[PDB]
Amino acid sequence: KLSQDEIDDLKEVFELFDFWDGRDGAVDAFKIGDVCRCLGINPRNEDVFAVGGTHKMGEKSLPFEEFLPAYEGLMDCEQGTYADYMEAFKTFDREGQGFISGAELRHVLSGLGERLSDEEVDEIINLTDLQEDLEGNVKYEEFVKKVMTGPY
Amino acid sequence: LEEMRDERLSKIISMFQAHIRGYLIRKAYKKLQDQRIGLSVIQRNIRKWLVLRNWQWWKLYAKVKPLL
Amino acid sequence: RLPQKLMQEMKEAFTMIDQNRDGFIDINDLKEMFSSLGRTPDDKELTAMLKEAPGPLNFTMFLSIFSDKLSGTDSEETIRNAFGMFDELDTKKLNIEYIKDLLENMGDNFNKDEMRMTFKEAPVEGGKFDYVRFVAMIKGS
Ligand SMILES: [Ca+2]
Ligand SMILES: [Mg+2]
Repeated sequence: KLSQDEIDDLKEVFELFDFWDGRDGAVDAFKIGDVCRCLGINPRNEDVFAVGGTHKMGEKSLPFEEFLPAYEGLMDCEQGTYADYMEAFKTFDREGQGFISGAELRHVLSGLGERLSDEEVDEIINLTDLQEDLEGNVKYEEFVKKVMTGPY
Repeated sequence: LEEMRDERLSKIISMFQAHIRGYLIRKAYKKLQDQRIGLSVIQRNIRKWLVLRNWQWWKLYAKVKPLL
Repeated sequence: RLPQKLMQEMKEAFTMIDQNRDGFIDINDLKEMFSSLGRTPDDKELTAMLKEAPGPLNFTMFLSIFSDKLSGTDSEETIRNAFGMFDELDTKKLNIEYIKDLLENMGDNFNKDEMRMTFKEAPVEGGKFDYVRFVAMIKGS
């Protein structure tokens, strides 16, 4: 399944993360999801726990050859589509015009699902330059598109 | 039933949050690579210093250095 | 490496210390160089410096004495920018707990003795590590 191009990228990212946490040829199992995120996949935290991700730093560490199979396991995690996202935000859209209040938006991101921190929510809103109008409403479609297309 | 409806909405939200987490990490990646080089530079230069600071040849060398 | 500019620096230093234009550094060159800078070490210090070289102190012998100890060193500018990497807002300082954490727990970890000798004379005030001044220190003397 994994092309050599892909295996090379994983090595490069593994080494980055294998140094930031003390160069010793291993990556803390807590950073599993983060390594796989840099590689372009978007696993849910539940997905990463399922492949051996831990809940805290320092509990366990992985050599590359134990890491490879974790990555392959995550590699086919289910990933949301634009249609799924629009259906989801529409359950919160009061008049179906494509607006949601900035506060409802913060409610869904940090009060539901795999809750994000306020810092994380502030940052994604900052980075995507999502702004609300004078009544404090946002267009969730713009936000969904920007998050999906990524930082570049 | 209605249970499935709630559960799939929760998964969808969680996948969107996964997308966000993805974005956040990928955006920080370049700085992380840069900072790795930066810290390598810092640790190695401090270490080199700790060895040469009491070596007389170095003390000479570092006084010559500013004069070219 | 070692980088060409570092080779060029070494050759230039060798050239200045060789007041003889001899192509060699001897005890007279060394005495001459030291007196031009301040206190002149006594002949036994000078002789001992020269004995670190297993032959007459050629430029290649000079390279041989400095190359390993200088090989991975970087300019004051490079190191300063390295620190800048962790100083987003360009305050020219770092929180003391931040630089300790980076050095000790990340990359090629500093051990407790490396930590102690590093921060012994470090310019730290109000919880702020003055890295511009620290860089001057590690490159000075
Ligand atoms: Ca490691
Ligand atoms: Mg001479």
